[PDB]
Amino acid sequence: QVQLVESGGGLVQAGGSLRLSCAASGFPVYRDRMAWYRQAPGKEREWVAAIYSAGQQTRYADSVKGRFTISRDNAKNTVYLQMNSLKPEDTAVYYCNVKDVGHHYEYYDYWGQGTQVTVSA
Amino acid sequence: QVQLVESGGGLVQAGGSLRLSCAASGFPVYRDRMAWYRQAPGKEREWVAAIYSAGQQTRYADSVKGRFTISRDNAKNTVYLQMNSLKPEDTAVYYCNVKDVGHHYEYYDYWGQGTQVTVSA
Amino acid sequence: QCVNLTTRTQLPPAYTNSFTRGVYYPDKVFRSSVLHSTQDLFLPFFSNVTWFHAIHVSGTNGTKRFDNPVLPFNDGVYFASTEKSNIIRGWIFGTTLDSKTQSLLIVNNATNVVIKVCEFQFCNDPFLGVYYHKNNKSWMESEFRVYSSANNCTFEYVSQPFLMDLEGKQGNFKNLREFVFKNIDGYFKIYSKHTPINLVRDLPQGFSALEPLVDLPIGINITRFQTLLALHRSYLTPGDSSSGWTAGAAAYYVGYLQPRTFLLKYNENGTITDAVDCALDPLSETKCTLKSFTVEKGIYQTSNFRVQPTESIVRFPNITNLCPFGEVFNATRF
Amino acid sequence: ASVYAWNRKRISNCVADYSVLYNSASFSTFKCYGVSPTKLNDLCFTNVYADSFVIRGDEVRQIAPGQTGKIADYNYKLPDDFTGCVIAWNSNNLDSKVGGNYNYLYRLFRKSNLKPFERDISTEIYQAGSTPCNGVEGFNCYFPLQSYGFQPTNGVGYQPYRVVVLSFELLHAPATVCGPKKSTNLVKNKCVNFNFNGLTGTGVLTESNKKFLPFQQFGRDIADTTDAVRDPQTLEILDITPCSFGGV
Ligand SMILES: *[C@@H]1O[C@H](CO)[C@@H](O[C@@H]2O[C@H](CO)[C@@H](O)[C@H](O)[C@H]2NC(C)=O)[C@H](O)[C@H]1NC(C)=O
Ligand SMILES: *[C@@H]1O[C@H](CO)[C@@H](O[C@@H]2O[C@H](CO)[C@@H](O)[C@H](O)[C@H]2NC(C)=O)[C@H](O)[C@H]1NC(C)=O
Ligand SMILES: *[C@@H]1O[C@H](CO)[C@@H](O[C@@H]2O[C@H](CO)[C@@H](O)[C@H](O)[C@H]2NC(C)=O)[C@H](O)[C@H]1NC(C)=O
Ligand SMILES: *[C@@H]1O[C@H](CO)[C@@H](O)[C@H](O)[C@H]1NC(C)=O
Ligand SMILES: *[C@@H]1O[C@H](CO)[C@@H](O)[C@H](O)[C@H]1NC(C)=O
Ligand SMILES: *[C@@H]1O[C@H](CO)[C@@H](O)[C@H](O)[C@H]1NC(C)=O
Ligand SMILES: *[C@@H]1O[C@H](CO)[C@@H](O)[C@H](O)[C@H]1NC(C)=O
Repeated sequence: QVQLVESGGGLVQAGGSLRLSCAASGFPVYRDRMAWYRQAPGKEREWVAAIYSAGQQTRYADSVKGRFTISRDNAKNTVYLQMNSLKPEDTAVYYCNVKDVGHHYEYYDYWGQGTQVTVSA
Repeated sequence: QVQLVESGGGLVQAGGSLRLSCAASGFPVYRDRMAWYRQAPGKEREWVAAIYSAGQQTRYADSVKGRFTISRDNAKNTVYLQMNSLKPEDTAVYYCNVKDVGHHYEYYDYWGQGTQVTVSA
Repeated sequence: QCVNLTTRTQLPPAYTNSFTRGVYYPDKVFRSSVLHSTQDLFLPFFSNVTWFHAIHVSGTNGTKRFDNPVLPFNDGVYFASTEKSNIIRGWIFGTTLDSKTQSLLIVNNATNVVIKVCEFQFCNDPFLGVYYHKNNKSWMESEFRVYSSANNCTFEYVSQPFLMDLEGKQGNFKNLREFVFKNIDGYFKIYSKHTPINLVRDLPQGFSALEPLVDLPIGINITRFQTLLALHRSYLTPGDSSSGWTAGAAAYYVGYLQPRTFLLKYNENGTITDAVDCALDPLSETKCTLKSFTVEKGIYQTSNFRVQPTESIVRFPNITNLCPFGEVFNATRF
Repeated sequence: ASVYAWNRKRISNCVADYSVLYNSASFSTFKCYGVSPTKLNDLCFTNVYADSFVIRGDEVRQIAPGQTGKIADYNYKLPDDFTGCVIAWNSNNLDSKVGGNYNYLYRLFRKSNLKPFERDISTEIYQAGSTPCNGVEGFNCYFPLQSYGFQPTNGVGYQPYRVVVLSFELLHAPATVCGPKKSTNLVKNKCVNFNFNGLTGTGVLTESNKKFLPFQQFGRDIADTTDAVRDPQTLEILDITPCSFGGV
């Protein structure tokens, strides 16, 4: 089967370095696309970051360039997300997302539990 | 928060009448299921009474049919439990109980403190 | 709720000539000054249709003609009512005539023509009865004994509002309403025509095409039907509801359609002024072959005559050879 | 009504506008399976079953073919080959009341998986153990109906969502519900492509001195060639002529 677990997050002072680890078991991370989504109450669903093994390697939003970094490790089958130079508006829940295809043409957007990140200024 | 209180009970003579009141604040009593249990000293737990907002209006134990009634009031948010023709088997602790479902398919039962009823012949 | 009316008399059915009535527009298409030949369901020309009456003959033990029998739908019905007081008030269509199967119900409540598609619980004597309140001359619905309840409605239609008179009138017939009901490709099609007439008896010899009225895309199965009449109860007929009632003088004719080929003439206005039934007689065969209403003097080959086979006979020689089944079946030891 | 008593409506013989629903963007989920979402406006359906109910947020994804869960298995079963669409929208700002909204209830357990489009009229108590409950609760006896904790301060995953499932069924019956039709301003005295009531062609449209009957739509001359047609929205009878052509 497919198991996804998130580690990291919490409450931090602005300007520090934070680590988020999305570990996947049952399948290597090396696939089409691993996405990272940031959700706060009061707004619709919006895509934040993505990493691809084909075509363009990484894609980020225009207002997040130079701020959020992503990487992957096939040796231990994990995705790393590094947060640097945080702003207080980043307090929200983070999810690592993958897409899978079913036998009857269905498509599943597998998410994880998510991690709560709070920035204090 | 959510808090429930049971009022009534005590020491009473045989053949009298009793009227217990279950008052719950933080959530309406008009819900899936409202439960009432009896606990005897050194005896096992057993279902006694239940009221539902769908299907059957009320459900009672087989040993208390015909001499025992229960009603609810959503305006003042209180459940009245009226009983007549007291029997020695009624000397026990009454519990008012609710059940709720979580976000992760987890079910939590809020149990009441209960009230002691003693019958003297 | 359903009440079985009694005191009905048994009379053998009556038959009358349909002449050249029963021509409706076969499509939406406008045609001008042409002769169009089309094959479709029709009433044959000069065919005998069945007759039903609505009358109360006076006298002791007098005959009271009040005919509401159940008749099969077949594959299309022509209903021609000659009326003076609007006795027919709708139709019912179905197969089992119960809540087990869906049914069609058209009723005129003197305000609108309402069509309902429901599993109605049809009575064994469905009808309508309106009590005549002579004290203040008030008209109001009193009894509908057509369905006990409406369950799982599927289609509802309402016509334009109107006001139809219900009190019985005297004099000769003046209203002639012709209707054609067809069930093709899941469509229930109703064509209608209203005509004032100046006659005392029988049906007029004039030719009048029937304009389309409504089409219903329901895709249900219909096998039988029954007409519906509105009766009146008054002090002049003492008794209970089963006997204390009267019916105004009216009549109607029922015929059945079938696949026939017709040649229709469209004038410049697009009105079908004349029609010819191809299979009626050899002269009509000639007219259809020539695609013309006027035939010139001479000889014309119309069709081909061939005697159909009567029976099938299979003849085979005597049975001489069989597989050696006695070795296998009728054996002593295995 | 309750989700286990989802309100079912039969829809036939009308114009169903899905452009406004698609472009409203007020629905969190709009997922049509078995049909092309852009083609609902261009296709007709025999009957529509509208199943309206209220669930919580995380149960929305269970309304899909091949899904497993409480709602899909015990409340509302969808076939693996389901042909229809699901529209789910949040109603937190509309279904928020002091103390929480517990009016809606959902079936928690059932003896067996529900058949597709099956309505339950029996409220039998789930039998967990060997001793049947028989309408009496106790040990190995849990009520199959459970409340919703629609608290105002709860997360979006637990927030109430109103879900309407429109199932498009076609049988050996004519199509009744139809999508909206686009009407374009007519042009005269020009060799143009025309499409009247699905009858397509090319020609030149001009005024006609002919007189249609009130119910007639279009007329064809001999040899089965349409020579006139009544433009709707003006009810104007127009003659039609083939575009001018010849040899060189
Ligand atoms: C069906 O028609 C019959 C007319 O005789 C009525 O009900 C019948 O009544 C007889 C005699 O009482 C009994 O055999 C049954 O009650 C009915 N017959 C059958 C075969 O069931 C009545 O007019 C109609 N029934 C209803 C329910 O309206
Ligand atoms: C209810 O009807 C309205 C009328 O058009 C629909 O339109 C929206 O209504 C809400 C208020 O209910 C407004 O806030 C929106 O601005 C309206 N427009 C859009 C595009 O959403 C509405 O969609 C219908 N349904 C609901 C659930 O309100
Ligand atoms: C079609 O709907 C529109 C509603 O805007 C109407 O069209 C008008 O029809 C009248 C004749 O009934 C014309 O005089 C107008 O020029 C049309 N356009 C307008 C008013 O903008 C009308 O309700 C419908 N058309 C028909 C023929 O019934
Ligand atoms: C109509 O009925 C009469 C008597 O039953 C019969 O003689 C006549 O031929 C019938 N009509 C036709 C067209 O046969
Ligand atoms: C006529 O009399 C009847 C008596 O039953 C009454 O019900 C009805 O309302 C009266 N009509 C009018 C218009 O008053
Ligand atoms: C209509 O509903 C009734 C129950 O009221 C039942 O016959 C069945 O569910 C439906 N009939 C059909 C779909 O033919
Ligand atoms: C047919 O049309 C012509 C001209 O349009 C008209 O003179 C004639 O009266 C019409 N015939 C009718 C209305 O029966």
